[PDB]
Amino acid sequence: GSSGSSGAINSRHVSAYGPGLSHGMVNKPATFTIVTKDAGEGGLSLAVEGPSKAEITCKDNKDGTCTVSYLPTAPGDYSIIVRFDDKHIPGSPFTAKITGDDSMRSGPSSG
Repeated sequence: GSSGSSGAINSRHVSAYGPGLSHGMVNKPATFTIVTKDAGEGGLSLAVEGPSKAEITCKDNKDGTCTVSYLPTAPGDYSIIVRFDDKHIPGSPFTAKITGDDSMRSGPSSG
């Protein structure tokens, strides 16, 4: 290279950005984008720890990113744990705010 000297110690980093990360609502798949264009296929992990277990999907953009969507069951602050090669990323777990409220209801009229 020409007077490069651009081999810093920590360069490969991953950050999440999206609506599902900032906040969300019950019974709604929180969709967000994960910056993995630099990280590159490695040992990325995905987990959510909140007031309820919410499944997490994984998509292959085969371009330079990773799409994920989690469907919560209860309102509250969800913790999206995202580790990369046994190393927590700078921003995770991402505390996502989820709103929502349930209530009981009747059915029949005259039995």
